[PDB]
Amino acid sequence: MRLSYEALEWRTPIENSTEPVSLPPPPPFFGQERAREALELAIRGGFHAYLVGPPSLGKHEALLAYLSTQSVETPPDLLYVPLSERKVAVLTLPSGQEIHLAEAVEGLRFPQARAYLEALRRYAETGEPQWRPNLLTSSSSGTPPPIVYEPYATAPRLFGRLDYLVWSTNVSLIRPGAVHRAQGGYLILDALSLKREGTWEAFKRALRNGQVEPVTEPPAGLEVEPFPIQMQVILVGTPEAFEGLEEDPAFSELFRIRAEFSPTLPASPENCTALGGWLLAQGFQLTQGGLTRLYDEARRMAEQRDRMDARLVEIRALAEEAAVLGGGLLTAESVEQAIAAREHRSFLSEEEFLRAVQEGVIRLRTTGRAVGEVNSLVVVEAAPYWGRPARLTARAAPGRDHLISIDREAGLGGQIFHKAVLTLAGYLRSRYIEHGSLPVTISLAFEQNYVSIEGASAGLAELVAALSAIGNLPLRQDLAVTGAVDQTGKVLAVGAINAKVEGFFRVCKALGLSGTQGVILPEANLANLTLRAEVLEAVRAGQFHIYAVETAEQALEILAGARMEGFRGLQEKIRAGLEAFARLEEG
Amino acid sequence: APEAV
Repeated sequence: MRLSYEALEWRTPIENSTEPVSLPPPPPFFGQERAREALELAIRGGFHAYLVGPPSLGKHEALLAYLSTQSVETPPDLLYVPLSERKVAVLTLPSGQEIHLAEAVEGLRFPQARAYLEALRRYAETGEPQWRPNLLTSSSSGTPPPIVYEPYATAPRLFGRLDYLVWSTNVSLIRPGAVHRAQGGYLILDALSLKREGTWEAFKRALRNGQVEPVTEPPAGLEVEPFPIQMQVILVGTPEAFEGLEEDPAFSELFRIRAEFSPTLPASPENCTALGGWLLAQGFQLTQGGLTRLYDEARRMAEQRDRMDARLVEIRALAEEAAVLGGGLLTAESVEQAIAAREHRSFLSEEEFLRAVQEGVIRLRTTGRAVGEVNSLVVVEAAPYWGRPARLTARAAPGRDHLISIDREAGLGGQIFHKAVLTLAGYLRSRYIEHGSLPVTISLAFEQNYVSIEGASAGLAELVAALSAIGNLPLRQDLAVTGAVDQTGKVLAVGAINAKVEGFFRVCKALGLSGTQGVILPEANLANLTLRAEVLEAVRAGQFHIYAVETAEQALEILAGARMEGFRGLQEKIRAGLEAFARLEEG
Repeated sequence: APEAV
């Protein structure tokens, strides 16, 4: 099927583009129900939890805002008291009450402070010439609760430190760490940091056994008694950041509640609107046009007509660049130009590539017809992931049912690539049986490919080239091709469909548009097409053409300008080619 | 860089 401009258009229409936006801030965790409800449960039940989602989601910001709205009982006073001259314990009094104990001591009624006072009793009994409570923390409300985010999870920062006054030390030289500051509230840490600092095991011992040891230096140490830990820990990390941790059975035991963010949200008015409010809260001066463009780029970042990328910090970062281009103002234009400027800043490799193509240093065709040749479409695996066309040739000779992927034999093709070739072979053997095993050897080469290549998305291109070589069928070089194929010859979905399409358009444009150039792609990828303005208008101008297909044969018909049947059709020519190949092989 | 299809 041909995809009209109408079918291809996916952009949000803009009305009153320069009108300022005025909208209330959405609540934290908007469009992230799962994560919020998981977090809600964790709060309600006092469970430890971990927030998991890709980078740049705004997980930290969402977390701190959510915990900002919370209410707890005012935290107890927290102190170290000595139980000896070489021992100290961690103790809670009700709040503000340590200063009465401290001052009573400052002389020389508090039920909780018993053991400290018992051992507080023989200077007079031996003239024997360090003893006053060390306050760690105290606060005047549990609203908001204690919220301590320690991004750098070293032992001292988690557990506090011993200072040494020359060396001697005592209770008053013990400083607290994040763990102490988070009592009665929330401690937030990064999973990656716990690993990189090697403090995971000591962190388990604090949670599981209440061991919280101030960091020493390797003269003499105070023993420090364990105490019952009162805090809720929330870990933050990417899915990969948590896999080091999930292998330790201790992790799932300790952190029962997963709070997982979706990498995308439904592309809805309610999320567009929520995005506007969030941008306004961030301090941007936003126009309707600017909001609409950012909302659409978010859909395009997701490669989904019906979803939008949830990475609020990526969207904010693009908005920041747009703002500078609009002189402080976030307009449609400012956003289009900021998107275009990022592309330009990373365009050197494509400009080099296009120059090479224009010079013939890379040999590519975008017009005419040729047998056993097709433009397939690849993606360069370096950000920002430019698509490019790659010329693929198929050559058929009489031989013993062999399909040779030259790139995979040479060691450039990966496993999934190899699998795609074997799948085609399964198709061809089982499809053409009248001569027993296939009477041809077919060799496939990505012609000027000097690098490793991986994936199944060349399946369709390879199969149609093979069929062309088999039947001597001239194929259009003005349509590039992408798609995977299964063993039954159906065409399956591929990745990076926008980059692939846009990359062929870019070479066609650089060589001068013919007016008949285009791309053939999987019907299954229709939901992924979020093509850039310039390709859309070229399709609207009749200057470029997209075909969606469901089978390999459908693709071959478009390429060889004919139907499989109505014999004189392509199928009899393919059969005729095989008959010829079989005769040369046997007689 | 390595390439994906």
